[PDB]
Amino acid sequence: MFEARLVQGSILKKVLEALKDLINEACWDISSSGVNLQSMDSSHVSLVQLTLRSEGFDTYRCDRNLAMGVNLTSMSKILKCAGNEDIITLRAEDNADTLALVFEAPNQEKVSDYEMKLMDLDVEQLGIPEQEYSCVVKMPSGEFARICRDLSHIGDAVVISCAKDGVKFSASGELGNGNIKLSQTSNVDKEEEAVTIEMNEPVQLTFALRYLNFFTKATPLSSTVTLSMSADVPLVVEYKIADMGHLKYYLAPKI
Amino acid sequence: MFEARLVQGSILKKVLEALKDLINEACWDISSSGVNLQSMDSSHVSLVQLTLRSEGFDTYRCDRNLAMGVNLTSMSKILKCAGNEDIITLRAEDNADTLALVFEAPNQEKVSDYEMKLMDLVEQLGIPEQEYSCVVKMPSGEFARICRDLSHIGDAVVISCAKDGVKFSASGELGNGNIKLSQTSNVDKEEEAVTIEMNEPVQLTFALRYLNFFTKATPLSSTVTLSMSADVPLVVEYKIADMGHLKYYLAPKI
Amino acid sequence: MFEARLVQGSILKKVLEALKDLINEACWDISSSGVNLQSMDSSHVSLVQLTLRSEGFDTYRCDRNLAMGVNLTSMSKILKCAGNEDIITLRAEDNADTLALVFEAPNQEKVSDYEMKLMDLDVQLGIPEQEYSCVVKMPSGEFARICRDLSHIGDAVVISCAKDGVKFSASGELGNGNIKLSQTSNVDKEEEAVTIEMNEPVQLTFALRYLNFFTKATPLSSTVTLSMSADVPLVVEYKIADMGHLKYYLAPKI
Amino acid sequence: QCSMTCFYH
Amino acid sequence: RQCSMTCFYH
Repeated sequence: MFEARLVQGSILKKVLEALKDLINEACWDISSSGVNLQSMDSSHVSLVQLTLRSEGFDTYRCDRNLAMGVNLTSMSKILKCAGNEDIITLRAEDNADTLALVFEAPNQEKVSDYEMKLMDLDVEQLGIPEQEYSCVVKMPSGEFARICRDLSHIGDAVVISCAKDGVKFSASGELGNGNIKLSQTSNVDKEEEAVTIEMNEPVQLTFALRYLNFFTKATPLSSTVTLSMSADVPLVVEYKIADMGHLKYYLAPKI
Repeated sequence: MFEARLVQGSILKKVLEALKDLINEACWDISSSGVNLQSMDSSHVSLVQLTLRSEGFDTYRCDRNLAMGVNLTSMSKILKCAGNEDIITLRAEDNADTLALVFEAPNQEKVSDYEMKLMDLVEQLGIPEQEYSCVVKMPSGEFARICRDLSHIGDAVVISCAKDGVKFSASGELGNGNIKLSQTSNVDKEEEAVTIEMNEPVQLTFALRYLNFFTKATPLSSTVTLSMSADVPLVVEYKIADMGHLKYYLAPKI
Repeated sequence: MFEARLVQGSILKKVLEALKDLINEACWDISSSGVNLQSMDSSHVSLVQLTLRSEGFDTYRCDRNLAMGVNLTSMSKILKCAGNEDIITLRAEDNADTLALVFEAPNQEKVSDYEMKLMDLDVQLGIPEQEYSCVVKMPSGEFARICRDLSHIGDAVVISCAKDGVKFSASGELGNGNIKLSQTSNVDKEEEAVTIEMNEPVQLTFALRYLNFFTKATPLSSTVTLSMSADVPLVVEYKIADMGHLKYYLAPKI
Repeated sequence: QCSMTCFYH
Repeated sequence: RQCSMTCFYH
């Protein structure tokens, strides 16, 4: 049997809103460690890797390693019926074809019980080796989301170029070009809303902005986002899930 | 002649949004007691009954029972053309084909005068006062939330009431849902309790489209009273602030 | 070369939101005096005239007269990318095919630089200063309100100015509306209510679609000036109080 | 569905 | 333009 008690329900809500619009069908991996999800988009151009550790739940119990084939759209529907302060409880049986979601209001005398049908999945499991990247930019979530949205009005692709002074995002379309420049902020007092760069050698890669804007839906999860870049290797956009796991987006470059 | 002066104009505005999207034309019956509206939707599956008492207006004058047929969408437009602080005045003639809405601003810098065309429409069913099996008085907002949510699952809702509490159930091509509201004890404000009055447990099936049509009157009251009995339609009642009552009637499924 | 530094960035944004929905392509004439735009709408029924004075900018430098054919939608997009406190800088070369917009952050930690492609487009006939029958200076918000409201009744508005006040009238299948704005009452501590300068009573008919197109410039000024005379076009004037003016011209009588 | 009439009268 | 996430992982 699998039964997990998460009290910060908003988290899961947010998480699913970060996935429904990017990946349709998904394989949730439940194991003694926690939940791990890893899937590609329909075109095999990006990759989402979610990790939620059992150390983040109020009560986590796993018996057999379970592999749930879930439709993220249906799950997003079912989770929109949950409150941001609702305590969520997920459960499933070893030989089950359904996941049960129990939303408990803060002992409000209200209790929602949904039963989501599961499915059989013949997935493709990719191997992402741990790397050291040339450029690593830790910036505010809001500024990165801004830049992506903004440069989306100009063209569809963005040229991210990282160097020691700051990072610069460039776009070009039938109506012109855009160049946003973020400098390495030295906020002695404030930690968030800072742009810290860790460079090994300048990098300049071209990425699609549609998938970056898909990635930016996870902004409510973290106040900071970490971009990781190295020549000829995919881009890693990393959001931290409040000290219990991480959501990692990997995006293939252009040419 | 009919002439009413309303100071709380927003109120009437709200009412129209509770009616505009459900019923198109309606027959207002104005009498010395007040305004009464009673009409069904185009599918004859629900029924709206509005009662506004003469004692709720700033000024009320009615002589003979007047039956004015008005399109609620046009009235909602013309009433949205009113200011939040404007004093509203409705007027009509005995043998008239137009109702006059006069929005009067304080100090009298601006004064709007709209003349809405009337028409002939009208069918009015007879609801005898009944005793209902289950009567649940709960917050309006929670009911509207539940209705929309369970509308995301399926279109029909199984409401099951018993002495401890009520349970709303839906089933669709993506699963099943069961929300359960328990009778609250030690609730401080009586606007945010779930009170049940049971005579015999009830389990009825209702369409969710019309429930979400009904939930548009939520801004009117912070509480809603559901009244249900087996084989008899559901009564969703919103109380208008010390001025009247809005009654939605919904036929069950099968 | 042309290069202007504006500190009040909001102005330009507002202007673009006031023009994009009325005119598609536009010819900006930049000279040592300032910016001048004069164009008709997609239906060639009204006329927009924007004037921004070089003395209204924080820094203005122009060498050769530039005639930039720009898409107002793209410019509005690029301007929505600006910060409320960001310093805006426009730039162009004498023989250039691109307009540069540079948004500078307050403490020099973010810097956006967009390059908008220009285009060639034909055309600006001359509206000489005229004497108008009626000239009404009223609040911007109230006029935009009235136009919006009366748009729900009919498509055309009959503005009638006289010594008592100005009156806006509409009529459609659902009735008729008549808003009446009267001169200032209360005390003479209200110079700025509805001030009228009349020469001869006026009663003109104007299209409401284009009036609502014009009313998008309401954020630019707290007052709007209507200028009207029979058989001659109406002048809706918004003053950019510290920079110049935006003027919409609309012909009456169907 | 039942139509409110059926009742109600 | 535009590589699949393949080419790098297996």
